[PDB]
Amino acid sequence: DSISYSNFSVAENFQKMKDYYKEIEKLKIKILQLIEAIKKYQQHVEEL
Amino acid sequence: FRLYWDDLKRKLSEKLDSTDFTSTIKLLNENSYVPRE
Repeated sequence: DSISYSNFSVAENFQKMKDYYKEIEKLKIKILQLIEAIKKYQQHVEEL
Repeated sequence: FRLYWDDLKRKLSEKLDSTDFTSTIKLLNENSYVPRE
């Protein structure tokens, strides 16, 4: 009966973890586009 | 025969000493009823 009682808190916490890890993925794609922007800036400053 | 007050609170106390509220409270928290909006 105790393991059954923990269900509502455990499910919501796990759902939250899923939400956050989705946002880590979004910041990973964004951070790769940022490093690409840095390198384009790097060749442009060499071109000035 | 008739029942006056001081007999009747005694009868109520004799009824309350028997019952068991804990099993019913655990029954209303069973997996069949546990979310109910």
